[PDB]
Amino acid sequence: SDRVAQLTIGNSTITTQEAANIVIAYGEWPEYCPDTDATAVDKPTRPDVSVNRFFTLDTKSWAKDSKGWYWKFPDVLTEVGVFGQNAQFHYLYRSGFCVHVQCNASKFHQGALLVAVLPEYVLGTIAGGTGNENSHPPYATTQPGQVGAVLTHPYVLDAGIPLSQLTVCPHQWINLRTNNCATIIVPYMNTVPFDSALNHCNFGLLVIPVVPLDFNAGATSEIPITVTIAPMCAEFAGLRQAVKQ
Amino acid sequence: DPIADMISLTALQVLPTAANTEASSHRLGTGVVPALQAAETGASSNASDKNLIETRCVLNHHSTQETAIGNFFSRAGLVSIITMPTTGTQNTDGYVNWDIDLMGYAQLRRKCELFTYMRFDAEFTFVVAKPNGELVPQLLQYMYVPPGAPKPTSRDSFAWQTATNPSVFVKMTDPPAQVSVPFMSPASAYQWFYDGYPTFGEHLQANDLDYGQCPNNMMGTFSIRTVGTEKSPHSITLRVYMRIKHVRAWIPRPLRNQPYLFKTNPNYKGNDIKCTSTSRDKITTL
Amino acid sequence: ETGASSNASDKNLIETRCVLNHHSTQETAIGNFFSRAGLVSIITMPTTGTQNTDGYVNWDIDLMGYAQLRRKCELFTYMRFDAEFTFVVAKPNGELVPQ
Amino acid sequence: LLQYMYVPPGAPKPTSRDSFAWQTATNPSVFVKMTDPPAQVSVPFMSPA
Amino acid sequence: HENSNSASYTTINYYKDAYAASAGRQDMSQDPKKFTDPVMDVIHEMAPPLK
Amino acid sequence: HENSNSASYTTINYYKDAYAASAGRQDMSQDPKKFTDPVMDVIHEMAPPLK
Amino acid sequence: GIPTELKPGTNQFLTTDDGVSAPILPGFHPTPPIHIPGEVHNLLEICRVETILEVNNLKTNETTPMQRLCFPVSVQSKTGELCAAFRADPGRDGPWQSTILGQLCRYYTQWSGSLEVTFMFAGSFMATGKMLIAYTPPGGNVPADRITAMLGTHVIWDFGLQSSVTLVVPWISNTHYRAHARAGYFDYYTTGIITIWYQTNYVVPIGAPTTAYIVALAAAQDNFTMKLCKDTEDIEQTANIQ
Amino acid sequence: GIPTELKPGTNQFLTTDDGVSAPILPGFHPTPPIHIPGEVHNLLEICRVETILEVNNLKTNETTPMQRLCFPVSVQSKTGELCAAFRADPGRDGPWQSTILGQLCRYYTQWSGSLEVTFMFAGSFMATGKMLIAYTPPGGNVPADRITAMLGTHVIWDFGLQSSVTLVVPWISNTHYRAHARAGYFDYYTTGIITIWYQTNYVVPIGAPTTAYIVALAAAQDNFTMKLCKDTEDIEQTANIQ
Amino acid sequence: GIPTELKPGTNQFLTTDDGVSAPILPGFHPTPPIHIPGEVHNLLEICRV
Amino acid sequence: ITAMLGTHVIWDFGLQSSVTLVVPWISNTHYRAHARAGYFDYYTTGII
Ligand SMILES: CCO/N=C/c1ccc(OCC[C@@H](C)CCN2CCN(c3ccncc3)C2=O)cc1
Ligand SMILES: CCO/N=C/c1ccc(OCC[C@@H](C)CCN2CCN(c3ccncc3)C2=O)cc1
Ligand SMILES: [Cl-]
Ligand SMILES: [Cl-]
Ligand code: NA
Ligand code: NA
Ligand code: NA
Repeated sequence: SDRVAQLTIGNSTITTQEAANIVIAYGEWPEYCPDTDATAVDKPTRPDVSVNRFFTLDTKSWAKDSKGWYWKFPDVLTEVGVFGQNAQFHYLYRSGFCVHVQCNASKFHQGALLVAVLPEYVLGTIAGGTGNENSHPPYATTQPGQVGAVLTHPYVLDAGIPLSQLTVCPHQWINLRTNNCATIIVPYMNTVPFDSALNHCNFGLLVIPVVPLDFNAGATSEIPITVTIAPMCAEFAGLRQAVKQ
Repeated sequence: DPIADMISLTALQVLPTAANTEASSHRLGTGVVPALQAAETGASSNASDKNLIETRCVLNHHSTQETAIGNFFSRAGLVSIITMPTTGTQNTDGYVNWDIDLMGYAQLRRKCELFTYMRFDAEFTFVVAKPNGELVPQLLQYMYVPPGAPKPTSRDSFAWQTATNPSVFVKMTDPPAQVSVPFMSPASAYQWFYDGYPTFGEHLQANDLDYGQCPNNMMGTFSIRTVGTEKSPHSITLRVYMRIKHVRAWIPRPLRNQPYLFKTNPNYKGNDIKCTSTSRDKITTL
Repeated sequence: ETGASSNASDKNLIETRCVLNHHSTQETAIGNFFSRAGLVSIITMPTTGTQNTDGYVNWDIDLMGYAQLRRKCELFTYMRFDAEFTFVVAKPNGELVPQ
Repeated sequence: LLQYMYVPPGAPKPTSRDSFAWQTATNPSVFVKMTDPPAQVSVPFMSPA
Repeated sequence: HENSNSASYTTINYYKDAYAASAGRQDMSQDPKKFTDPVMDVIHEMAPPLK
Repeated sequence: HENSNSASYTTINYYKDAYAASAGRQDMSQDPKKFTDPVMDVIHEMAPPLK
Repeated sequence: GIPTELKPGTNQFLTTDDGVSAPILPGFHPTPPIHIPGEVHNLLEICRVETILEVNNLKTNETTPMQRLCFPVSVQSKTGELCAAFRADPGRDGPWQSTILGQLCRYYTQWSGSLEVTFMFAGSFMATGKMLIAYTPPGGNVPADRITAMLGTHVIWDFGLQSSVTLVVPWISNTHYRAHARAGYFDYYTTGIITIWYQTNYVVPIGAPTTAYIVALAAAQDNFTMKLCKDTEDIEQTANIQ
Repeated sequence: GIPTELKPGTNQFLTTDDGVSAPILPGFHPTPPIHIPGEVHNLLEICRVETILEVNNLKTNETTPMQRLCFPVSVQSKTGELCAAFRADPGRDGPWQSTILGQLCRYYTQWSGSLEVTFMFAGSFMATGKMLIAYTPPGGNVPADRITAMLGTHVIWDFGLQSSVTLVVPWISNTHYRAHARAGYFDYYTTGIITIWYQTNYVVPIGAPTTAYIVALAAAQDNFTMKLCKDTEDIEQTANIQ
Repeated sequence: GIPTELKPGTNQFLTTDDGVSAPILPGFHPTPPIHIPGEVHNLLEICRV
Repeated sequence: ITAMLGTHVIWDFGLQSSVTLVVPWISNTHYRAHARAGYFDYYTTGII
């Protein structure tokens, strides 16, 4: 009654028999932009079921020495399904998201993944090691797309901030002996009512193994981690020709 | 009707004092287990003193007012040092243009970066003197040059006519000048972190310096000069202090734990990654 | 040709949503546009040289000597107003003496 | 021009005339000239007892 | 009266613009729950948070 | 009271002459029509302005 | 005397400070006012008035500036040709600089609202034709062809007794306000691009000019406002004014 | 003029003084606010959130910092062994420095209230065991053995479906508030010591790792407050920031 | 500004003057008091012993 | 990543041994005749 759950939206349904509740980021549900906050005057387009449905991105392999991964929203979907198309044809965009990270093992495996949502996840470089080089992250690192990227220094989240404090953000743990997934519902967060789905990532999703994976030789060693996400209340405005970036 | 298909669990409370403690006795039973939790849910423990031990009653009158974000931020702090030397490398022309950026000093920066978005008014105080702290009878002009307005190019530039821009004329011997500044962003709040790019187009390594730059935070230029057609014989140091007031903050984040390297980004010294906490020899000894 | 500006609005040419616009119109009131002190004259009184070394100067009042403030006023044909005059005085190099 | 700063127990004490501590972003500081009248401020009861 | 142009109730002011006003006394409102217990099925304090 | 010698409602003053008063809060009155539609036969927004 | 304490700010002179100053002529009475037509109260009143847009702002026009006040249209032999293009950015260097709206909005740092551009055809009565005027929101460069521009906000104009047509440039922005757009970081505030295409063709019978002109007039709509007063770039004092 | 008399304090600039200052832009109106999730009003809201405690803060970890975020437990051959120990002092150098609570309370001179530490077991489902977590109030050094630690405030934790357990560090002090504890006179404010012992043993069947880890999360309870705002030690500006 | 005139006494510091001074810690709250025997209010109480 | 774009269910093994994939009636015609290679492929239901 708290470990079992079903998420149905659009023409997609997700099930799980070993959940650990669901988190509503900052206690707020996604919602279309009201007339008091809106500023752009054109009537928005709200595709509904064609874009607010679950999308499953590539799977990652959890190894005994994995550092962790991260994805950026809405970057991950800017080129997938009808959502991507609306994101490319419109200047303005806004929406919430239902993030469902999946990972199952056996009652003999062990390990804990911290799944968190960090809004405005700005990355930094190691500054050439010495700190005298003012280098910057490449486009491929700031917006890794659907494939996601790997963290090089998880301890400081590749941004000079302690991973030990990441729990101050909406999050769940996927502790193999307890649950096999994490679910976080994220509302739209920005200083503006709508924004470019191409030039700005509202938040990043981080999956980091704080407690390394471990198992005895002989047990299945391919332990994948899959990410399935669903836009919620997706709105679009400022229609024109398609633009990829 | 021809087509049928076409048809916050958190509230604020006023807590002026710390929670009291109710007296509790011993609990010996099954089914109920307050001590056991499931951190996986993402929730913090709800266990309280009385659930784990026998407590007495404590009428706690401890105030919670000093930790209100308002009292945490409304303390003037250094955000800029503008020097204007008479002889040397820097501007010996008697005028200086400074692009407004409050990320040049650590103390105040680390406090602001505790949050993602912040909206506020500010009180700016200008402490001016000679490099050695002495004071002389010198007349100065401070001018705010908003984005798009012509920046002065010399000590006699027409821009100093300041017919529309706001200017402050004061003597180095007067008390520090002080003025209030409103919330001026085109957006609804300033943001210390902007995970994106300012414009469209390809983002080649040649222009990667664009990453993280949000015009909504660029408030313009602060220009200063000595009032006169002739050069002044005095070196001048201007220390600018900012005091946040009428503040609102959104989305807390992990506090900076690596030294700051640059104003415009979170880059850290890769070869020397400091540990958030000091170390010891064994885990079983203090 | 009538001499009138277009009366067409957003909703006449496109499909619009509702926007409750709270944007203030107060800063464009002529009062806030003009009530900002600006330079209108520089009167020098040198000790040695060409100009008045006699210790006194007569200046005929004319505010059209400086562009910034002049261009703003010339936006209108007629103007009626009171004015606050401030006098900033110092030596040519910006120093101050007990004079 | 002088600067007086109150450094509560646990806060970093300045080690030089240019120590970062003088940024006084949180500690209370008083800036005053030797030619101004004597600076004056009120201090509350600060003991933990 | 004055212009309501403050960035954001017991403040002091002598100018026509509200943002010129002092900081005033800070209020003691709080909402820890949005950060400490942002879960759908509000977990109780007696029975185990998972069952 | 004071002398009504101001060049022209929520101002401040400490002298007997009104023009010494501050600028005060500016009013938001407007009349665009005299500049944007100074025509005799007020042209509508639906039918063509000439017929 | 009453106990007082001077605070920071003392003696300073803020040019925008709205205080009180001693009157020089006690008991003086200004000449009474008399009625005068044309009083204005808010710059927004002037911003709503259409002024000529210099769409044809070429380098080869500078010596004969009158030619910048109107652009041409003429009999085409090819279809779907581009007639003209310009940015919609009202406070940016370019065609808008010639409008009272552009000049006035340069006295403010930020602006918000819908714009409006009315095109008046000044060809002969016998000439006819249909034009496609489009407004492309931020993101896409000047549309390569008509079939691409057609995907944005647009109006298909038909010549007739009604000499003019109005293209509405609806406020479509992410931020409630925009600062003036320039190359670089501030291009984040660009409004977009306006392009004029031949929907059909400029057709004319024997005896009528095969080339005519169009005058572009621009102004702001009722939801337009500006804020953060600043000095303009459009005026300088290179030399002294004798 | 009105008789006044300037008092001591005149001309001074107190950085915490909450006065009034002249506005630079008369009539200016800020961009209206819009709803944004996650607003905070009091730092106490953040202090109540659990963050990871670096209990395993060894010198041999520094080059591989991820290992400090969790400590181990494993099959013992001896009984009543000590698993780990650390001070409870939230504002002292040590494990608490990694928590948002520790960092934030370093911006204040004094603190008061009960603390809370939740331990999450990350071993395999097949592993079981019972641990004795104890809190020793000021006075006694690290307890020599379990039979001594057992005399203080403690919880006996049993592994099962509930991965975590909570050790309450009840506020037990002589003074209403404590300043940050350090070696020397200020040790008078020390909170005490936390030690984790093996109540039984970490038992596991064939096929499961004989070593697993525990993550420690800490935060403040509802009766926690801080006072006397001060600058932190945890941030310095060694060099200039370009 | 309001017309004022500084009078003799200006800038002086009288050690017994009972005026008001700016507080250094806004919003600070002293540790609550607790009952303690032996409170005295007037030196005359001691003189009678 | 392509199949995921259609109607689908993500099944998780546990105490509940089974899961149900609904093949919702999505057709142009109210009825379908039996599908075969050729003209009648017009009535094909789809792929699982
Ligand atoms: C008459 C002259 O007096 N004017 C003084 C003055 C002082 C400050 C002025 O603007 C100050 C803007 C700051 C309150 C906020 C600056 N911000 C906003 C966020 N931001 C920033 C910096 C680096 N990265 C992200 C954001 C900033 O640096 C303008 C005029
Ligand atoms: C005790 C001494 O303080 N008195 C100061 C003072 C300052 C200004 C004074 O008169 C100022 C008149 C201005 C407000 C208007 C001058 N005008 C009116 C219009 N006008 C002008 C100039 C050039 N062409 C057309 C009109 C002007 O130059 C008189 C006294
Ligand atoms: Cl000048
Ligand atoms: Cl300094
Ligand atoms: Na005055
Ligand atoms: Na002041
Ligand atoms: Na005093």
